[PDB]
Amino acid sequence: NELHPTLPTNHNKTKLLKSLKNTKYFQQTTIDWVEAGLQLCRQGHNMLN
Amino acid sequence: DDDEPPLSYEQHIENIEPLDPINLPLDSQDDEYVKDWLYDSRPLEEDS
Amino acid sequence: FTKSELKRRRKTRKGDGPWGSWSPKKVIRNYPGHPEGTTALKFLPKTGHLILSGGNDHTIKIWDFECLRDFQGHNKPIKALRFTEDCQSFLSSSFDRSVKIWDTETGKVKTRLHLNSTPADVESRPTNPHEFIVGLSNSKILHYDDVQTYDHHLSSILALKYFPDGSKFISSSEDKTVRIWENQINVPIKQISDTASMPFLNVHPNYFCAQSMDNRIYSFSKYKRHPKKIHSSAGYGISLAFSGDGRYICSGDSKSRLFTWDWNTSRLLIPGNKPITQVDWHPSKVICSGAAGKIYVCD
Amino acid sequence: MTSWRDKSAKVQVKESELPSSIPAQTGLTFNIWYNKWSQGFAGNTRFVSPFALQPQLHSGKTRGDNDGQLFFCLFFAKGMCCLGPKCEYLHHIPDEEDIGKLALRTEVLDCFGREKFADYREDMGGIGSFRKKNKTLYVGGIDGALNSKHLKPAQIESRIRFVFSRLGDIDRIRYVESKNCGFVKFKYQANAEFAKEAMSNQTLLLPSDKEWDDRREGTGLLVKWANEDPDPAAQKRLQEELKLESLNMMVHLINNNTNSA
Amino acid sequence: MPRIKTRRSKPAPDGFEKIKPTLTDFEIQLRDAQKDKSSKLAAKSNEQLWEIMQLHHQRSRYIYTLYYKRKAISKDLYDWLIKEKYADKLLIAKWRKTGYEKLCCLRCIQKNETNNGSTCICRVPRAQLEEEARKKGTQVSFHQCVHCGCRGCASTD
Amino acid sequence: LYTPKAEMPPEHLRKIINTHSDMASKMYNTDKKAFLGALKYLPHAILKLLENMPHPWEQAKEVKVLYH
Amino acid sequence: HHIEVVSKQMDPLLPRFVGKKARKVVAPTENDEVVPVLHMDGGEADPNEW
Ligand SMILES: [Zn+2]
Ligand SMILES: [Zn+2]
Ligand SMILES: [Zn+2]
Ligand SMILES: [Zn+2]
Repeated sequence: NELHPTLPTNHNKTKLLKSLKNTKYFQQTTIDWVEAGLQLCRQGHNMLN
Repeated sequence: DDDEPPLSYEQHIENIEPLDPINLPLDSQDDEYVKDWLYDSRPLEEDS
Repeated sequence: FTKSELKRRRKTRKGDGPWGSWSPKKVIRNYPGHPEGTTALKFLPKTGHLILSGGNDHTIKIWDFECLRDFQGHNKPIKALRFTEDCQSFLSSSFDRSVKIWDTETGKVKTRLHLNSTPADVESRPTNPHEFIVGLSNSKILHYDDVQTYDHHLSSILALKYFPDGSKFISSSEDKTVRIWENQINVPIKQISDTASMPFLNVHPNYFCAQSMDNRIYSFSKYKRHPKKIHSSAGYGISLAFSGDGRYICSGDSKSRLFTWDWNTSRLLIPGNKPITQVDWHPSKVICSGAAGKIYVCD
Repeated sequence: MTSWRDKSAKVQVKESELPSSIPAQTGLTFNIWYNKWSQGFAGNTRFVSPFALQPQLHSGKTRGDNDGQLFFCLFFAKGMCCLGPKCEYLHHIPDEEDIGKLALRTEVLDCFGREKFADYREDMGGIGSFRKKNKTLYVGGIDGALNSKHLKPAQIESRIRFVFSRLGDIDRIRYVESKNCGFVKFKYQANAEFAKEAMSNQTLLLPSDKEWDDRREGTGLLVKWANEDPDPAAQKRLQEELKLESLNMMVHLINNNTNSA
Repeated sequence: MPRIKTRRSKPAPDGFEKIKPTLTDFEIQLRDAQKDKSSKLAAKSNEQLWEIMQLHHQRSRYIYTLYYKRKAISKDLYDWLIKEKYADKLLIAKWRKTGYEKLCCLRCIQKNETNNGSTCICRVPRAQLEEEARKKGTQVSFHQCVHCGCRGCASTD
Repeated sequence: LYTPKAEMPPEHLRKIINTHSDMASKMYNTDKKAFLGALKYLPHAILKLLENMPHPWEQAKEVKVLYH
Repeated sequence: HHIEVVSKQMDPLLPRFVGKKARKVVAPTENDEVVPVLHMDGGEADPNEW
């Protein structure tokens, strides 16, 4: 890792969570962590099935 | 088990007292400057 | 618009605002209060507001679908209870070898039915017959005028049902034969012996009857389950509910016979005590009587 | 007015009384994307509709009457609408005032708002084509709808005349005893589109009938779009009404050139 | 600081036991509203999401009228109710503004959610909607907004 | 002309996920494409969940979420 | 009619370009003018050597 540095490019201004926040199709709240883990297991099961 | 679904947060998890976490007892005369805020979620978050 | 007008026009809204206008099965509740195990449940057809439940303590407690009233007057355990549709009369039958009529108006015993040899286990009432059918360990169906005794299969009759058209009386016994009865001739119309002790029967509200045995539940005009070890109720949707001695509650669709869901009720504050003794459905709700002494409502 | 505008629309089916969204099981496992059954042999998969439109009973003012809705409620026609007077779409039989609002809109889509198609479906069912202004319905499946009652030949036609007359103005009704099917032609296309969805999968049992308790067990009757009438007694009628439509349009069209000059 | 009573969480101040039966009734209605009542209509399913946004508004109006209007609870209790998520900090922060007195919710004023750079139509006064529909000769076609089923949050009505 | 994101209640998310258990109606045909077109974004949701995992000295942890 | 043309805010999860499929199209040829094949006339004598 020290011998081969991979430097980050500066023009990457579009992050994923920031550009989805700008869309009307994503809303925001605060929930528990274990609640958000159980949703992502339920959602990710619903995706693959 | 893989047959039972992931049980819902609200019917099962949210109603119960959690449990004690892993916390060292933090002797008061030797650790008095950190013992009030060491095991917070974000320590000293609202201290200006 | 003026401020006094806008103050007046905002009082036209039905609510206060901002929302005022300008224009499977699960256990919902449990009920306590029965001293001993509740054998049978009866529902009022006219409104569905109250349930009359028999108990092993011999008292009949009327429960609002709170405790409205208590009906005593039997010496022995009540094994069946029936509520008439045309008449405001309740027919209860117990282990005291008597079928006692109840006037719902005054809450007093009006009549007692006689001549049963041994304890009555069943009562069925049609509005159109103006007759009551009582069956027992006597093994013979008695047609009582509110007259005909049906000499029957040898063994004790577990359940009885009554329908308006022909093959009116349906009988089930511990010998595992189910008979369709022609009451006018007083002989059997048909004998169905496909059961291998029939513990329950429910009439679909399709002109058909569900027949329940220890391991197999069949429908006569076959349901697939694992071993369920012994009451049946038919919802109007066509769903079929099966009680289990193991506390497992087997729900099935009657058209396909596939069992969609199985659930086990929590016992109480012994393990063997949790069966479902009897179950019924309102005229979207399921009312079930446990032998431990609790009535649980299912939504 | 007295039948429709006096009252409000009423809830036909309670939302708990609505049918289950999963179909009747004709397979081994249920498919979640395509809401159907997969590992199955076959099935007729057509059943008698449990619900029916009582037209003089259920019609009334709705939310879409006050909003200026152009489009009729689909589940009003099926007798299944759970919203009742809170529903965004209209709850009444199409009238000359209603179809005159739809006159710009009827060219591409039906009275229910559903978009029409280039060519017809293979079995002449569905919504319809915009290339043909078809106003005639194929009433089929009468044997299943009757529940197999013999019913004579004239009586089956009389039942078709009674039910489809409540659904709008009728041009003609022809029943064919040999083919065991009827052909109902309406004055407007919007009444044919309404009566197609209204009488799809229905019965003709007329409850004084013995079967009325077994109306659900049957197959149901097919109302699909009709083909062209092959006889030259009616073919010559078609070019005559197309001639009269053409002369009524040329008078309208020379006035457009009169304004244009 | 969370919703869950953890051991990092601070015990409630003095006036909490008087208002706790009123806040429990909002809490059991929100548990009955999230109950997964299976409904096949999209017109009915968002109407069940509309009932939650009403109960979130009404639980926050109650804590707003205790502290700001009638001054019935202390500031230390009111800060505890915000940190324990009993009250919406940023929706109460709009009720203090002049045009946003009876504000429907924070979503119905977002200029970025809408296709225009506009608020929801339930922010518009009803007398304005009656006037524009009077010129068209029709009744007003708005009944309930799609975000939370409001019927007018404008402070004048 | 930028106001920040509106901070929905927790139950609003909770009702949606309970409602999308049995997606059998015709109304869910658009939402099934949303479940299917989100699968490429799912590894990013696992990285954000596992990095915010509670440390052993915490009973519970409230995290700020973004949801479709 | 002066008509403002705007774009809809696309759902990042629904597939953009809903009418876009991988289908195959045969194309007709637009032949309005004939192109003259401008050869020269005809050293055309040849034995059976080829
Ligand atoms: Zn409707
Ligand atoms: Zn609003
Ligand atoms: Zn709002
Ligand atoms: Zn709004």
